[PDB]
Amino acid sequence: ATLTYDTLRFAEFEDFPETSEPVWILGRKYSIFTEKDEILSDVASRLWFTYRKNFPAIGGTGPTSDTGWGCMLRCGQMIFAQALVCRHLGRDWRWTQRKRQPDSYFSVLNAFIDRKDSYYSIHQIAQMGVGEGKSIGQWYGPNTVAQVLKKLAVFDTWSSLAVHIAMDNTVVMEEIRRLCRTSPWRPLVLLIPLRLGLTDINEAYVETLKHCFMMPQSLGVIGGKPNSAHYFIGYVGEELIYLDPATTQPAVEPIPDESFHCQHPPCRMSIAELDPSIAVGFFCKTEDDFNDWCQQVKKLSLLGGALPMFELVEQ
Amino acid sequence: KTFKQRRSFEQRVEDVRLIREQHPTKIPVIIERYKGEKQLPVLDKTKFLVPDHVNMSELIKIIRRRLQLNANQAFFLLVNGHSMVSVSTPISEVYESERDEDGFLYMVYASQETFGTA
Repeated sequence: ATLTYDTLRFAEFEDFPETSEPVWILGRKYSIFTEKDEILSDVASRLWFTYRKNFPAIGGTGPTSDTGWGCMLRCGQMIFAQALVCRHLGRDWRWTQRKRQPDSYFSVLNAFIDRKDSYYSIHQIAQMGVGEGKSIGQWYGPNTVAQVLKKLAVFDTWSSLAVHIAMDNTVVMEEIRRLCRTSPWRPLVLLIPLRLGLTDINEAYVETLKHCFMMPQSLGVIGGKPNSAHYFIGYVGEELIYLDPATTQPAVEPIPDESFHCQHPPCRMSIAELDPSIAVGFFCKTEDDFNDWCQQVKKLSLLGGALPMFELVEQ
Repeated sequence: KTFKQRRSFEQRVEDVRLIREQHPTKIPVIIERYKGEKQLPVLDKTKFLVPDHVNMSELIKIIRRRLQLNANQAFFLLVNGHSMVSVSTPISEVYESERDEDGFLYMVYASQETFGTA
């Protein structure tokens, strides 16, 4: 039956360079040569959130679409969603269009649907953003969306996450441990907003940045090219790999989930084009995971010609 | 107009000469909002005389206070285009390796770029 057809195997990769350079994706290393299926599966499994249209008016009389202004909010949703996926499903979990998915999957996705009731919907984010001094429809930067997600997570008793946003290029281990042992350890979502330069990222940070994607705890990075935010999930050689929210899709009407998965080899852009305003994220399920992450960070001192983007201090 | 545009090179050199002679244990620092930064407020003053023992961590805190910023608002202090390697680093050491030809140590503060499309 299938024998009389040409399955066009790897058609999706006709848009990817066949190099010996390993492909890193949120802490997993792949070989372009023998793991195209694995690479595509991991990328396609990630929850993808793009601009949406025709959803309930935000605040009753606000926008019914976030096209043109919700880009960083969408990138925030994607990195936080990946944290939820790791927390509820595990980093090893993979999505398949056919096979029935776990109920926890629909719960995670549901939390990002464009409706006021969902924990992390565009409605909840934009509205909570007002309290941070951001009007509905105003563009966000990395820290702002991170701060808004931390406040929204408070109400997510299902995930019961500890969200720490390290300011001033400093990660205080004492504060983090105190947070995770409060209300024995709450899975940790660590977000580090950074400004690696004025207009460009100093070459000195490049290798350190790459290594941020090579840790088991890696959630990726949010930032972008000027006027185009992206959720960076890894890299290959000198190019960052990412998911792009700049595509307007109809609000989902049931949940059919094909539109929340980017089933294509990821978009690429040279690391040289990345703007200096970013937020790096890490997920530490247990205290042991956090301790391992701390070790991962310290080991970076072994990077030749590289400089640290942030520093770990005890208190 | 930036500090360097309001005071001439020779004038700045002279400023430093006097201040260093009058306060040998203080570092003359110019701190301004990055020309590309528009979200963070501007300071009523741009010239600071900082005890040389003050570290970047403390400097970041006082400027945040001066700008009346909340702890969760993004703020970065950059020297010669880069972030502070270590926040425990004394301003005296930063001055030593990063000072301008005119004798002043320059710094600009900024938050983060925002994003959106079309």
